[PDB]
Formats: sequence, structure tokens, C-alpha cells
Amino acid sequence: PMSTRIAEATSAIVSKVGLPPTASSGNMTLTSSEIQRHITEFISSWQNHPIVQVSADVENRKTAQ
Amino acid sequence: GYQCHVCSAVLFSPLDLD
Amino acid sequence: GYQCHVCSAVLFSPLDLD
Amino acid sequence: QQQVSAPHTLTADYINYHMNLSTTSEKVIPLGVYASSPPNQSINIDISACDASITWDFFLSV
Amino acid sequence: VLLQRISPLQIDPTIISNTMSTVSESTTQTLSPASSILGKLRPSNSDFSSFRVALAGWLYNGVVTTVIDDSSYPKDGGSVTSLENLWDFFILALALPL
Amino acid sequence: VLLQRISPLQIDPTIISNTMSTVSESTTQTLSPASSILGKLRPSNSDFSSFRVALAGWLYNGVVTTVIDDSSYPKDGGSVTSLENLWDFFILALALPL
Amino acid sequence: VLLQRISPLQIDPTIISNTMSTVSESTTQTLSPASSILGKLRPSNSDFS
Amino acid sequence: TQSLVSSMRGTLGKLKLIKSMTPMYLQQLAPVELAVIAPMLPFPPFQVP
Amino acid sequence: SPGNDFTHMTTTFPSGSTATSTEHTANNSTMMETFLTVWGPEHTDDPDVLRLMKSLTIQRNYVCQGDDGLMIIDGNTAGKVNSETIQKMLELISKYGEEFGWKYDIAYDGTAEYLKLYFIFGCRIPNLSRHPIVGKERANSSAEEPWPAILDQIMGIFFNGVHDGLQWQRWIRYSWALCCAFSRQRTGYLQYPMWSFVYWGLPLVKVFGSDPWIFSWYMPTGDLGMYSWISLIRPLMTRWMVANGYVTDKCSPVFGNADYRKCFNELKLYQGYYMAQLPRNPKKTREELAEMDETLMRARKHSYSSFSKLLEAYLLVKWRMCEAREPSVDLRLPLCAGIDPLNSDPFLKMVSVGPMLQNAIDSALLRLRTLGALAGKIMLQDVNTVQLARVVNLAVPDTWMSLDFDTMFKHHVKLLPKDGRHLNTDIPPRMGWLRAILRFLGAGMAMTATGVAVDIYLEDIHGGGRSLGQRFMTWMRQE
Amino acid sequence: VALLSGKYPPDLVTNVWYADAIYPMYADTEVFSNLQRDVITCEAVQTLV
Amino acid sequence: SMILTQFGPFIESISGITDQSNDVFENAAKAFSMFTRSDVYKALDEIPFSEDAMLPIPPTIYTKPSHDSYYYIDALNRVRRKTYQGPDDVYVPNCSIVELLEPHETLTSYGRLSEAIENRAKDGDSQARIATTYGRIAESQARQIKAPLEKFVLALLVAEAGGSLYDPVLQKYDEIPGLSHNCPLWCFREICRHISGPLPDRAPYLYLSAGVFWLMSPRMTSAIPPLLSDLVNLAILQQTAGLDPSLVRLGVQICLHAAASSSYAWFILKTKSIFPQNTLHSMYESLEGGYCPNLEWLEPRSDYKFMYMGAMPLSTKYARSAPSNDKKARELGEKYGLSSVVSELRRRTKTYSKHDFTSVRYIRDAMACTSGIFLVRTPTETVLQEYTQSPEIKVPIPQ
Ligand SMILES: [Zn+2]
Ligand SMILES: [Zn+2]
Repeated sequence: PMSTRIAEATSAIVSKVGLPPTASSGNMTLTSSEIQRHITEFISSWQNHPIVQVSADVENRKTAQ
Repeated sequence: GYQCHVCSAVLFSPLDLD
Repeated sequence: GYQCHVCSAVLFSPLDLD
Repeated sequence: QQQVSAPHTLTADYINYHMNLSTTSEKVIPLGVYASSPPNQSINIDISACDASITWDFFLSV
Repeated sequence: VLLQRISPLQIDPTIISNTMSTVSESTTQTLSPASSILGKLRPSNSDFSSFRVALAGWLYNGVVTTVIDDSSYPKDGGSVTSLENLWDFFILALALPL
Repeated sequence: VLLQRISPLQIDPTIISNTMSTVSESTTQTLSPASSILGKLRPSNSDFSSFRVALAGWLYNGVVTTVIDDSSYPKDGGSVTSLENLWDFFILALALPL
Repeated sequence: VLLQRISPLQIDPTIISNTMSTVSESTTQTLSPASSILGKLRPSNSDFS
Repeated sequence: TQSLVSSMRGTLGKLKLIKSMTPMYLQQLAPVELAVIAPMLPFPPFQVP
Repeated sequence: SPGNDFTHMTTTFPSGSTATSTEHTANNSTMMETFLTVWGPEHTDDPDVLRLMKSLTIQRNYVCQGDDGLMIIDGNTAGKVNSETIQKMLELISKYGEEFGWKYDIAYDGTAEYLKLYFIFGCRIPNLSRHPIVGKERANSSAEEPWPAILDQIMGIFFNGVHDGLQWQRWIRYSWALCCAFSRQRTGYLQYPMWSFVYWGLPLVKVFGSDPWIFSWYMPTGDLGMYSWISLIRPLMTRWMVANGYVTDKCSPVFGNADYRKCFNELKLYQGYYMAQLPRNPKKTREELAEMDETLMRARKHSYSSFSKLLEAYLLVKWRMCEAREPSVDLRLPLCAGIDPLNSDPFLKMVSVGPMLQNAIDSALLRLRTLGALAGKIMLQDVNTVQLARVVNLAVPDTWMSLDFDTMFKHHVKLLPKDGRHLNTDIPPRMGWLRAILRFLGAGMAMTATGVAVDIYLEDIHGGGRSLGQRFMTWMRQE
Repeated sequence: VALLSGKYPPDLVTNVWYADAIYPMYADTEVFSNLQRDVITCEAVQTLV
Repeated sequence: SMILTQFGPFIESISGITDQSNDVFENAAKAFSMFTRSDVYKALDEIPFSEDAMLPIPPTIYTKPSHDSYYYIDALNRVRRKTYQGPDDVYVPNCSIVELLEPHETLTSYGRLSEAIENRAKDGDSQARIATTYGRIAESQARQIKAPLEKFVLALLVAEAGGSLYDPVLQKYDEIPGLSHNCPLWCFREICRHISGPLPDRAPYLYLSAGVFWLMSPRMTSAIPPLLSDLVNLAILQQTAGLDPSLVRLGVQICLHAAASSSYAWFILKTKSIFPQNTLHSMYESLEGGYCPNLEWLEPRSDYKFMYMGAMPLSTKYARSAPSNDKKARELGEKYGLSSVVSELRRRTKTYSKHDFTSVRYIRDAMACTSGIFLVRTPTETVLQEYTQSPEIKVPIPQ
């Protein structure tokens, strides 16, 4: 169903810890690499918005009470 | 043996590229 | 360089293909 | 008709643009996006037979 | 939402875009503050709900401490010799009393 | 119309457009005090039709009190830093004694 | 190469290109001191070695 | 430069003297509305000073 | 039907006149105002209905354009208005119409219908069956126009499919099949090359050895369209030319050491570019049709040297894609119907840009103003970019009408490089009209590239900013 | 943005506007059911202990 | 595989496989001119169609009694028609057409309106004027297309032969059911074969600039040229919009009832409000979640100055509070024999309860299944239907 087919596309778009890091862890044409490089920055700058970090669509069993 | 970055002209040897 | 196998897309110069 | 029916049109324009600015005669979109929102409703009023609507009996005489 | 319903006023940034038009500047200079402020005063995701959330948070300090997000601070330090960081100081210094 | 028939004075709408051609200013600026007045004060040759009525209203103050139109005011204040409202003050300051 | 695998210090050539952006200057001048120094430096990858 | 300082002062003058009704609202209409709204509310107000 | 010819006396009005709309709108609004003022309170009990009627007026909520109207009943503090008193008022509207002849077609479901646009919770629902694909109106029995004007309706099919959120890979792929089916006709036969349709706003798939599905149909048509994809693909195109024996000794400032003239002549790109500018109207007989056919064949037989002076003057400008802009609207908010993450490219463009939520005189006076030469006002003032840049006949296309081009022109196209001032991109204080065209040349490629609309910065003008606009002035002298 | 820019209606009258806005909420107020539940909670606590 | 052997290097150019080139474009356009009208149906004969495209086509489309009882001659000697169902039944009826035909030269199978009948109609015969009236209005109803339908169907067969595509954004293929699961093309094949039957050359009408030609067989009625132009639109939109086939089958079924009706255009005039009434006018009987915009228009309200201020989630209280729909929406289907369509729409509409892209695309795909044709009638009945009505003043103003 389309309800799953849209959710798979949302998960394909929106994709990818608090610890100190370790050492282990001119012109240009258009490329799909550059497309993905733009899209990940866009989704990150949207995802780190503070209203987006908290708000949800459906209230839970505590909020309904 | 790559191109330039001014007028995008390709070259074959690195000497006339430089 | 002929063709990648994720999508059937044909190219040249495998410096582009990798 | 367009040589003698001037001031009817010339006073229709004054009602449409100075007296009751309800006509939107590009901006139709946000009207309906406000009007379709959850707290408000909207009523779709359409006049059937607008050309056969007005005659000398009630409108044109007055 | 309830304060947005009951409140008689409303936010309108066209006041700012009207008062920035009659500014005195030259078209030779490489940076313009009156055109930097109109760029800096467009919020990400274009939501204005945080103002009414900050007004609603006055009823609750015992459980909620509304603070300003870390992403509004000028990218781990800014210079007073850079104009965008002056505008970013202005925005924060006006937003902090609420 | 009766004053217009026998009055010797006439329009000359081009005299302001002639005299504002020799105002020293720079092209680099965004504001233009020479060119703002010509947009604020455009002539249209139908301007004596609103002047001779004010000249004819002097015969009747008991029944007629000629006032300035509501739309001729600077629309909620207008800062003196703005140049257009500064011209709008000058227009009213010349028109009100009539 | 051995200092590469240990040193936490990383070069960021965008620091200079950031800090030389907001320098006030006229277009009508013919020098651009803020822009001559970027053509002097040419921030590139081989500073490390 | 000169023109940039002359533009910055004229910008900050307008930012000081902009006409906005929000400070007057927060002074004298918003406490009236909070005192009207707050008694009829599902979670009652919980305040420390 | 022959033998059927008579006259007839009515009281009705003609169908599509101009003055028959305005006075009907005035008559709509006047009777609605006297409904809400007088007939309303005098004919009902149930003071919820009375309180509802006494709270709204037609200046605050009533919009009418023709016969139809839309009345808006806002939300109160307690939520929405009780949906039964609204129906009790609807019965009074229907009763009110009977007293003087109007038969209202009132409707109350939870949606909004105005000027035949369908919304639900702010939805932008397109009517796909408002216009069909293979359907065309014919009122008379006369024959239609000759063959080379059918491509305008085929482009009409494509641009009508743009504004409705079709499956875009499927829609472009089917548009190619129609585009190649309507290309040849008996008169050697006449035939349009495939670049003549790329001039008409039709995006491509995979050319010059590029990535597949790489441009978008939000690209403009004309020379502003031809600038954008070439300036995006150019360092790959100059590699593909040298990739099969197209090398000359001198380097061009655009394409480098490759002979773009011979490569474009053999591939017939020039001939499509100039052949698409021929008039498709057989203007005022089969011999005039043969005249137009010979004029159209002459463009295909002639070999060409370069593009137009405007496009060649455009191609000296180089831009850069540094970083993507912050979003303009919520992703999970359904703005518009049909577009979703399954319809990937409009979903990215509409979020990154934002939806629109807020002529000969004007040409020729700018032609004489920008060249060295109300009429006392125009000489020193400026207008916005979309009006000042019509001097080189640049217009915001039909495709960008449902988006926010104003914020994109004003803020997110910078005429200054990120590392300061390169001393090559120095627009003089004189001839500051060039900025309004550089805005369009910047915002071309930031919309043609599929995916997120990116913040774009100026990088290079090859001949210098002073010598750039002298080419535009040569085109203005040449008209 | 909200601090720097916010305007009133051109003909605002405070008592008219507020007696328009507040009236639909205080007829059908439904706050009393929470008062009916807050007795049952305190009854259940003492019953438990 | 005939289209593959014919159009090998072109389909790979417009599916993202190979680079586009001018010579492959022109070698394809050389072949696009070289198609007989029978070649399109030969290409349609080879595609294996699935079980979910098969539905019962009624037999009563092909057998319609002729037009003698439909028209008459008014006083003042103008032609009209007598209506059987409703006073707005003034459109083109559906009857047998073949008896008013004489064949073209150069090909036997296709005929046009015979010259003797228009000669006697210009002379002033009673029946001949009625016959040429019906013939000219059937030509004008069949003419309302942009180009011959076989070219559009052939473009569909070319474009949708490349299989599924690949997305550079979602990094995956798309899942759209192919030509085997496409019911309007199955019906378009079956009707155009059953008209011809044993006779070859299998094109029910060809389209020219000035006039059409009809296939000379008793299987041919006037309802077919609007029905085929109606089916081709759904066959294209089921591909290039990603429609659900469970809605497309209803959209074809209503058109088959329209062709089986007494008149085609009149039935579609009376049934043009089934899809929005059952779906769009009945959304969200139970609402549970979803996001909605937060607009307001600024306080000088004549200016229509708007403003977008974030988006808020919906709550439970904002369900469909409007009155019901069932008593008349079911009645409309029960009058016309479409209760199996109306109940099918209502039970599927009652399953969406959140406001996201899924339930919105449901409304789009349900609205797409209405048939967009252009209603054709003579001007002599356009006037005397539209311009004979009058307003009624129940409370006039006194003398
Ligand atoms: Zn080079
Ligand atoms: Zn691949």
C-alpha cells in the first residue's frame, strides 16, 4: 500500500552519540554525489530545529490524560 | 594529464598544463 | 568502462565509473 | 450596446473597487488555505444561471 | 494557539521591510547592514510559534525552563569586526528577556 | 469652471521637471532627493480642478468647511528619518493655509 | 606521517576565507587588500606535509 | 570605511525608533489575558518565584 | 443542421462579455451585505444564529469573482463554530434567494471551492480531469490549422502536466515519446531535431556522458534556459568533445580547446536552436504554407557559427554551489497534493524554495534609459529585478508561478563571492541595471539542478564586469 | 521578529474586542469535571492507605 | 518484442540508460511516420494482460436502435429532439450509424455520410435533414481530439517499454504496475477487436482534418469515439500518475455504463459528481492526527495580505462536523445502477484517519477517475435550453 510506499521514501530521505572523539572514529559539474551532499546538509539543518526536535503529531497516553 | 580551472581546457602532458 | 550495476547506466572512462 | 451602456459599467466599477472591496478582481490561493484550516469553516455559495438571473422585474428597474 | 486566538495584535515583518527601504547607503560598498538584517531576520523552518510558547511558559517555571537553543549562538564564537555577528548579538540580546 | 474661464493664470506643469534637472547628487547613492519629489508630486494637468474649488470655497465658511482629504496624511505617523514622509510634510505645510 | 596519526590539530582553510569576507572596501578602488592576500596564500591541501 | 559607518548609524537609529505595539502589549494587555485564561485550563499553573 | 436559421427573443445576457462580470459581482456583494444586515435578524429565532450573523460582514469574510462566492466563518476561542447553526443559516440563504429569483448552490462539507480550486485542510488539490490529454475543443465544423502548430499543444500538454504533480520520471519519459512522435511531416521531408524541443522548456535525461535524471523541468525556456544546463554541464561537455577528435589549438573562454562550432554543427544543436525561433504561425493558402516550409528548411540547410549575442554574452558568467539554504516550510506538512517524498524533486524544490504565501512602454523606456540618453521620474529611480530585467526580454516563467521567487531573488542569490571581492566581478556605479539580470542568471541553475535549491554565489565574469554589459549594449543598439 | 514588529487593528476598542473574544469560552467551560475528578483521586488515596 | 526490435536504441536513451543523441531521435522519427493504423493494434495484440485487468464488458454497447424516434421537426421547421429522460436530455444519443454510409474510394471498409441524403436535405426532405443533422453532430462529437488516438497509444507503448526507472534522490527503483495490470488498454484492445471481428484493418474510425470516416459494420455506434478517447486518458494517467488500479477499474466501469446508456454525454453530465461527493465531500469522519498550516490575513482585510506562521498538529476535535452525505450519495448510485461503485468508494474512504500525504493522494487519485470529455450539442438546442429559462420572483415589490 501507498501508506508504506510513502514511509519508505521518507526513511530513504531522512537517514544518518555524545562521547569525546577518538582517532579511530574552482568549478564543478553536477553529480549525484553533489546532489546527496546538498540533501544531507538540508535534512540536517532542518532536523536540528528545536521545534522539530520535540513536536509530534499524535499525543500519547500521558498527554491525553 | 588533466584539465585546467580557468577556461576548462584539457591537456595531456603536465608540462603544457602547467 | 561500460556500465554500472545498480541502475543500468552506461558511461565511459572508468575514472567516472568508480 | 457598448456606446450607450457606459455609466452602468462606470458605476459598477466604483462599487467593486471603493465601496465594498469583497471582489478579488495569484492571491486566491492563501484565501482558501486560510478558509480550509481546522478552526474555521467555509461555505461555497454559487449562483445558478447568472446570465438569466437579473431582468427588468427586480434588478434592472431599481 | 489559544493566545493567538484571543490576542488582538498580530506579528507583521512588513513593518521592518518598509522601514529598511528608506535607508541611506551607497552602491559601491561591499557590505550593507540594512540588507544583512533582512536576511538574518528570517527564521529557519519559518515558524513564529516560539513567541507564544515563550509567553505560555510564564505560567510554568516549576516544571519547564524555556531557554534559547544552542543553534542560535554565532557558531562557537564571533568577531566584533564581523557585521553578521553584530546582528546575531542584537537578536540574542533582544530575545533573552522573555 | 467660472474662475477657470476668466483667470489669466495657467498650468506650466514642466517647471518643476525643468528646475529639478540641475540638482547635484551622486549616482552611487540609493536615495535620490531630486527624484523623490517628482514621484511624490507628479503633475497631471487636472490639478487646477482641485485648486479652484478651494479658491471658491472662500465664499462659504458657514455651510462649507473645506478640509484636507484623509488619504493625504502619512498613514500612521511616518518617521522623520524617512525621506518620503519628509516630503509628505512639506506638501501638507504648503497646502494647509489655503 | 607518524605525527598525522596522533595530532588532533586539523587545518581548516575556510577560517581565513571566512574572516576575509567581511572586510569593508569600495568597488571603485583597484587594489582590494583583503583579496590580494587570498591569492597570496592559495589555501590548499599540501600545508601538512 | 566612511559610508559603511554612516549607513550603520542610520540603521541603528531606525531599529531604536521602529513603531511596534508588542512592548506595549506585553506591558498592558497580555497580563489581562493570562489572568483571564489561566483559571480555566486543564493543567493548573505551577510556579516557583 | 441545414435549413435551421431563425431569431429568438430572450431576457438573458450574452455569455462571455467583459462588462457583464463587474456589475454581476457588485450585485452579488450588495445582496449579500443586505442579507447579513437586514433580512438576517428579521427572520430567525435561535439567538446562536443571530449572534453568528451579527459578527461577520462582507468586508471581513466574503469573496466573490463571478457568480460564485466564498464565505468564511472563523474559529472562536472555544474551538470551531457549532456546525448545526451554520446549517440553520444555510437554510436561510436558500430561503432568501427565493424571494427575488436567485437559486443558490450553497455547499457545506468542510472544504473550500472558489474559482474551481479544491482545498481540504489547506491542500492544493489539482483536478487532473479538468483538462484531458487527448481532448481539444472544437465549436465550428471548419478545418484546423496546418501541421507545425501542433507542437504548441504538445508543449501545452507538458506544461499542464507540470502544474499537477505527475510522476515526473514517467511524465518526462512520456513527453519524450509524444515529442518524437509529432516531429516529421511530408512536404526531403520536414523534421525538427531534438534540441529544438529543449529550447521550448523540455528537460532532458542523460546527455554528453552525464548522470541519468540530472536536470529538472523547473528549468526555464529560451536563452535563460539554454544558459543554465550548459553552465552546469560545461566541464563534462568539454571533456566529451575531446573524447572523440574535436580538438582545436586555441582555447575558448567557454569551452576550452574544443571546436564547439563543428561539434554543434554536426550534432545539429545550432540548427535546432535557431530553428525553434521560427514563427509557428502561418501568418497572412497552401503557397504561404510552402513559403513557411521553405523558410523552415533554410534554417536546417544553413550551417551556423555560434549562438545568439545574448547567450554568448551570458556564458561568460560563472557561479558556485557552496551550501544549501535552511528550509522554508515543514517537511511533514502537506502543502500540495500529489507531491510527496514519492514525488521527490517537487517535494525538494517546494520545501527549499517555499510556496507563494504572502509592457511595450516599460520595455522601450528602459531601452532608452539604460542606453545613454512619469517620464521625469523613471530617469533616476529603480524598479525590482523582475521589471528591470525585462529589457533583455527576461521573464519569470510559467513554471515558477506557484513558488516564492521574490525571497530567492532578494536574499539567496548573492552578487558577491564568499571570499570577498575577486576584482573581476566589479559592477561599476554607472550601469547598475546589470544586477537585475545577474539575479536571473544566478537563479537559473539554482532551479534547474534537481534536488535542493542551493544558495548560489557569484564566482567569475571572464571579460570583466565593465566589458560584460557592453555586449548587452551592443545587443540594444542592434535591437 | 515578534518583538520588533507587531501592530494593532486600526480601530481597536479593548472592551468590545475582549468581550467578543472571551465570551464563547466561558459559557461552555467544562472546567467543573476536573473538580469532579480531583475528589475521586483524593478519596482513592485515603482508601488505599 | 516488436516495439523492442523496432525502437531498440531510443528507449534506452529516454530511460536513463544511454546518452541522448540526435541521430537516434531522427531515426526514431523516421519510423514514427511509417506506421499503419493496424500496426498499433498488432502491437497491442502481443502484450500479456493479467487477471486484474479483465472485467465484463456488456454486450449491449454494440446493438443500439436507430435514430428515427429520437429527433423531430418543430413548428417553424427547425429540427429538435424529443427527450426521454429529463428535460436536459438534449445531447447526442447513441444509435446504429452504419445505415447512412457510402464507402470511400482507395479503401472499401471505411465510409462517410452519403451525398444523396445531404442533397435531398438541401432540397428540403423531411427525413434527410434529420439524417444529416445526426451525421454532422456525430462527426462533431467524434472530432473533439488533438490528434489520432493511435499515435498517443503508440507513444504510450514506446515510453512504457523501458520498464521501471531509477531515482537519483531515493536511490531505488520505483514500483508501478506495468502494462499487464492496465485495464483501460485491455478494454481498448477488446472493443476495437470486437467491432472488426472477422474483418481486418481493425481501426474503428480514422481521424482527418475535415471530417472522419467510419468502419462499415453493424457493430459500430456513435458512443465508441468518445469512449475510446475517454479510455486513452485513463490508460495514460494510470501510468504517469501512479493511480491505484482499484480506482481506475471504477473509472472505466462508469464509462462502460455511459456507453451502454441511452446517451453517453447526458449520462456523464448526470454522473460527473460521484467521485468528489463520495471521497472529497466525506473526508475524515474520525480524525486523529496530522499537520495543518497556520495562516492569518492581516488586519486591513481588503488588502488580502497573508502570512505563514509555522504549522500546528491537528487535534481530535477537528473532525468532519459537517452534515451527512449517505442519503443522497447512495441514492445517486441507486438511480443509475452504480451502487457497487458508490459503496465501494464509501467503505474505502472510511479507512483514512490521519492527515498526511497518503490520504491526500487518495483524494487526487479519486478525482482523476472522472471522465474529462467536452459535451457536444447543436447550437439550436444550446440556445433553446439555456436561453429559455427565467427567474421566478416569489415576493415582487408592490405597485
Ligand atoms: Zn584553462
Ligand atoms: Zn547505477
